[PDB]
Amino acid sequence: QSPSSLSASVGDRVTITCRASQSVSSAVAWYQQKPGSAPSLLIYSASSLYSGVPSRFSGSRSGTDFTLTISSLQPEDFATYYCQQSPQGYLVTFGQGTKVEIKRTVAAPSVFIFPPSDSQLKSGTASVVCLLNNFYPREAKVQWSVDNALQSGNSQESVTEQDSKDSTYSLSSTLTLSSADYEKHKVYACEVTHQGLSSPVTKSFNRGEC
Amino acid sequence: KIEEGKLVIWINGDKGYNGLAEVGKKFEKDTGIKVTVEHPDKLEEKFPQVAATGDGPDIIFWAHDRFGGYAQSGLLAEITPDKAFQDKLYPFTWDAVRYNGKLIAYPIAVEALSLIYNKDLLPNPPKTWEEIPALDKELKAKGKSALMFNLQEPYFTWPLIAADGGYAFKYENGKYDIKDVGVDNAGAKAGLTFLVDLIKNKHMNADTDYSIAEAAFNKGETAMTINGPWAWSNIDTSKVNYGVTVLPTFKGQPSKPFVGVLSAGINAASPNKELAKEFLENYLLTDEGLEAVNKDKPLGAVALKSYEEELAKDPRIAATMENAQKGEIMPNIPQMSAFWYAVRTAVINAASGRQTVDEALKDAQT
Amino acid sequence: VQLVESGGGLVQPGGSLRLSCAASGFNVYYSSIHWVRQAPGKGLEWVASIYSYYGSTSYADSVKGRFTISADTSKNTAYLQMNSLRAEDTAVYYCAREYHSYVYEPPLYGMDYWGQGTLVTVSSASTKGPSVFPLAPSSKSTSGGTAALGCLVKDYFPEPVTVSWNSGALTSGVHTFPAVLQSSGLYSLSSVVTVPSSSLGTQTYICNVNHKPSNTKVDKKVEPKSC
Repeated sequence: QSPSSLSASVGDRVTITCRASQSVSSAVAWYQQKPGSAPSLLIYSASSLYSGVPSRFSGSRSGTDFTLTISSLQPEDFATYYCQQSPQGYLVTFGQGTKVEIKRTVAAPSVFIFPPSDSQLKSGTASVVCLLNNFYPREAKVQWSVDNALQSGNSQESVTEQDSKDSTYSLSSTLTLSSADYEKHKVYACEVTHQGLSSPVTKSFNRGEC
Repeated sequence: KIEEGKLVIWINGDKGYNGLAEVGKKFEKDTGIKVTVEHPDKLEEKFPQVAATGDGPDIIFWAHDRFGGYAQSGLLAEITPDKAFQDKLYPFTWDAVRYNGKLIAYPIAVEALSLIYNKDLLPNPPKTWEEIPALDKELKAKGKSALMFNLQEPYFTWPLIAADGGYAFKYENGKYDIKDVGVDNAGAKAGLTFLVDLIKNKHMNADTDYSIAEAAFNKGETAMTINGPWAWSNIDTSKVNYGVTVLPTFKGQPSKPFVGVLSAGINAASPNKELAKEFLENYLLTDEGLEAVNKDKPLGAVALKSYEEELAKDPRIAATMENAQKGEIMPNIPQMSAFWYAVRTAVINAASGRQTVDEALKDAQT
Repeated sequence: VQLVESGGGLVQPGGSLRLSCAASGFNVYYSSIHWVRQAPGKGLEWVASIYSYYGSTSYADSVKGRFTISADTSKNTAYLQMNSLRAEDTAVYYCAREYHSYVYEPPLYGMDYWGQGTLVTVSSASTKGPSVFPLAPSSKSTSGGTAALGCLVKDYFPEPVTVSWNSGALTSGVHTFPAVLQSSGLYSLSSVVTVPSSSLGTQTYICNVNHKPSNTKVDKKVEPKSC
């Protein structure tokens, strides 16, 4: 499953509750995973700190509830955290991930639209790309309009991780059409709604113009 | 590369290592030999790595079954206790520290499963397994239950299965016979049949594991459980008025739980074997030495007769030793892996109702 | 103390793949060896475990009957035999060690050591290099401001591709998006970079798209429109 998100600042206290552990009252382990690396064990048996883990990590149990607490977030702590339980002793289940992300000031995206290239059109397909660059928070809505007809289901989006420098996100929205369908319409627009925009921003081009 | 003229001791962090450090203090004050007690993480996995290259501690404390592989690799020196010293320990504890006809460790402590019961719900615990169905009926009318214990693992279910004749490997004169297995005999069939009947008659749930059974007993929802001395601290916090007694009999025969023996081995690469022998025999394995360790963290039942008789004033400890003496030393041979698979498979297949008891046992071998 | 994995790669639905987890620094016989997989952008999913000392093997419901876990004690290596594979089995597969002290214990200590992971892709697609199309900067770029350009990397299999700009000389402002699995079974992604508008006519911007699985390397120059 796609991991949940939690935005925080350096120095904040964060407490994550294990959702998969509501099954049974067995032992609970916590893990930290960074992009492109294997997870690392933080805590076992609900509250035992694994050897070498900083003491700002702690785990607790209060009845059927198991939590992981970071007393004061450090820069190296922004990552994804998983809890692990053992419902029947032989079975093992990992909870949904909780990604701790870096809080920063709201940044509106700068929007760019790219028509399909001539080379791709000659191969029979048209991909139209809407770029939302360096924005925060991640939440944003992209609406495609083709001759003012609202589109749905013919585009896919992809988001980067938080930039290492400015902690912003970038998002591509790619609308895919056949060459024949693409040539049947003129105006192509993506309308962007975001917290940093006082009103939606639209970037558009007319097919075959300059 | 082990330093000569001193003793380095490894014992697990769940043992009374500060109490053991006091025995080392007395040894240093009397002999001038410095003793250093350490509790390194996963010492039983670090030992074969360092001892293979002539390193490691002089003395290592661990469960007896792991020492079989150590002696297999030649990592443990043969110990030399005379007849008078061996008479101070119960004779069956020496069976746990024997490998190919050689003593390779000193028995320290003795652990085994016992019948744990709620004194308020049940002032008189049952003496037989056959009583438990009728007892569960009287408790289920009160919203309670009779017995809940870990049905998922063969360590917890074997005591009943072995009661009427089941056995792992035929034990002769300190040698296990890997060809004579007693999982598919009339004794084992009767025990598993009674276990499956408890589940089919709704006296026990086939899904109960270690954690479910421990939570139910510590919250007072069930009158009995089956566990070892390691579980007592969780019940002490629960404030349940509990007792520990002999396991119920089946067909008039005692339950036969496996026996674990905390053992102290001497590194084969150690240049201080005589000092290690002097420390273990004349300071630790005494009433005074074991009490120092026990005061720090209780050992449970011990192999030293004189100090066990003192500890047995605690009826929980006396029950532990009683069940252990009625049980069997857990075999320290690699063939136990196949034994565990057979027992675990036969129980899960028969308890779920997919196979009969006879089919479940014969299919676990093939 | 290490866990080294091997045996991953490409496979078709219904096919078979055998993964290996070679351990050193400890004896797998006295531990539980787990397989844990992670689909792209998703969380961990437990697959199977083996605890040879206690004669036990376990399987998640989603793979029970199709996968078989085993171990070779003499080689200190565990194996995951995956049969009847499906597209949903595509993931990075890890092996991990769960420690145990005593035979009576329930699971307590979690997974302290993890392998590096190996990617298993289950698909009917054949290995194919990408087509690279230019994302050309707007001729109406911000006068004295910032322009964006990029490359569309379309219709390749399998993952991954690497994208650089001017052979690694241009790194600032580069964003390479995660690939998406299209309904055709081929992957696609784009890589964009923002630059000052005044550099659009002078500085050259070439994206270096490398697809090692197909031995394909495409250098595509990105320049403004044709009018």
